[PDB]
Amino acid sequence: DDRDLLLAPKWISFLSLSSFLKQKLLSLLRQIRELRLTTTVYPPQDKLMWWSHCCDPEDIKVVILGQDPYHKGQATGLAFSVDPQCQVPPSLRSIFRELEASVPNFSTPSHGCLDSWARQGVLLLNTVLTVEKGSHELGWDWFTSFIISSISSKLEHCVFLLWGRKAIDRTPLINAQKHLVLTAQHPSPLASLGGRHSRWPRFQGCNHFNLANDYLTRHRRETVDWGLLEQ
DNA sequence: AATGTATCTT
DNA sequence: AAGATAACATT
Repeated sequence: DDRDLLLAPKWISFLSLSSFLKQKLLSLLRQIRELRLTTTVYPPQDKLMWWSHCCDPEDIKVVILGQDPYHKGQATGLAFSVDPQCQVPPSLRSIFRELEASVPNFSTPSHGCLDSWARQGVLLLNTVLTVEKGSHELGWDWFTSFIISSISSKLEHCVFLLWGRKAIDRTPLINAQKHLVLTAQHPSPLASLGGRHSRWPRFQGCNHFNLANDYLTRHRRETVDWGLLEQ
């Protein structure tokens, strides 16, 4: 039963996975369950497909693609988002800094819960959906690729924000003639250390948020109100 | 000043 | 698979 695939029903329908692939996903989830007896995996099993519960597949406006979940216990299942009682991590600080600098009426919030963006059509996905406490480069690759390939062919006029070189590698999956693809180095401060001589654009000054909104406005779609967050 | 978060090259 | 890099906001 599709209950074991942990995906929200709208997604289980949209993606329309084959029997073969449903068994490949079920085997991976059972492998992660086994791993949890030994080591600690983030996020918890229940919160793996959290991004699928917030965001409806047909409603997607922007696709933000990260590297992998946070590894200090703050991963929520929705990429780069933290719990409202939880302290905003460095990566999320950099995102809020670029929003402050670019978006006109934006003001950085006290809380880091991006649930509001998902309800607005922002898919916060990572290339790998799990992490060992304190890397799972494991076998998620195929599924996150399947999601991107599925969004790119089924939906029209979406924006794909790729951050870091693990995200950038997904570039050939997106149909450039149908959607907008914007690439930048990862928001993490460590991305300013490695890749100081990088040919890829720096996250600081990338202006992805306004650029995405201009594309949506141009294609007569509703914009993302980035500033619509707690406080 | 010390600390805690990728990218590239081998 | 793993080590050098010497960024930078926050503490």
